[PDB]
Amino acid sequence: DLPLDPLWEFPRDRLVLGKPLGEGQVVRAEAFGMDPARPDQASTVAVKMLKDNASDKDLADLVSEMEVMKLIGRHKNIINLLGVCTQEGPLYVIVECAAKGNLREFLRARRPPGSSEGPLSFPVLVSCAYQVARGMQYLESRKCIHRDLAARNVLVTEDNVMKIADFGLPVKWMAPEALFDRVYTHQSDVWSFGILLWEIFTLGGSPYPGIPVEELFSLLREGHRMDRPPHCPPELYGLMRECWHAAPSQRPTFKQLVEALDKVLLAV
Ligand SMILES: *CCC(=O)N[C@H]1CCOC[C@H]1Nc1ncc2cc(-c3c(Cl)c(OC)cc(OC)c3Cl)ccc2n1
Repeated sequence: DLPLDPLWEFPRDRLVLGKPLGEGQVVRAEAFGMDPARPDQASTVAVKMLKDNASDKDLADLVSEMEVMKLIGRHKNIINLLGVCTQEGPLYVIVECAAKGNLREFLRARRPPGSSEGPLSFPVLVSCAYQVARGMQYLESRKCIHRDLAARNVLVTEDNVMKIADFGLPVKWMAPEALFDRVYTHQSDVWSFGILLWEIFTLGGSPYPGIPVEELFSLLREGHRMDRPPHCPPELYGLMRECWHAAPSQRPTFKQLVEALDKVLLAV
């Protein structure tokens, strides 16, 4: 028995559920009048709900995620909360559905064969990174630490807009202070962003490729980092490397990443 939030409650009978998207449940669905300024207009959305096997605590976690998404509020470059169903029936949390899946798969699927030019230009790739940096700057301004930023946790819209996912609630993405000291800050997220930038300019590459998940720590400690990937401009590699300074205070801020990437896009 949960409160009725008049800012968020959406009628349970305007929500037509569809095929599962992922188990543990999340279900795609048609929503009628998610935009109250076109209230017969239908839209595809994603709906999180509990599986019948779920404890007192599993309900608490879905409640807190719904509550944190309300508090963080709306931005173009995150998965936005759209509505909830809390009354006389199971708890539904309704959010944006992105047609083209996660950014890792978007890029892999758009690999050209061998040495040929692929549909993803330098500016589109820099734009991807720009949009992720703007999303993270927003989440940081609302006191949200992601803790797991990676191309698999960014989703892509029908219009190729980047949307950070799973910010409500992977050693090769983690800052040294997060690996050894279990310390997560905004600057930890900046390390991860560096890794995500590498992923973008390798079109969805597996970071530290070859290198076993047990040799990494020693390579980082000795001051080793991934090499510049083929065809990546030095300006972009230098941003990755700045992200991978050992000292968190020497990494750029998301604000500075937004400015640097902005400068590159203006220069096209
Ligand atoms: C929209 C059509 C469709 O079915 N798209 C699929 C394409 C391939 O990838 C899976 C589907 N897309 C998609 N889009 C958005 C999703 C959002 C969530 C999600 C997130 Cl990211 C979230 O972040 C805080 C919170 C919640 O619920 C509280 C949810 Cl449901 C999950 C899956 C998504 N899949």
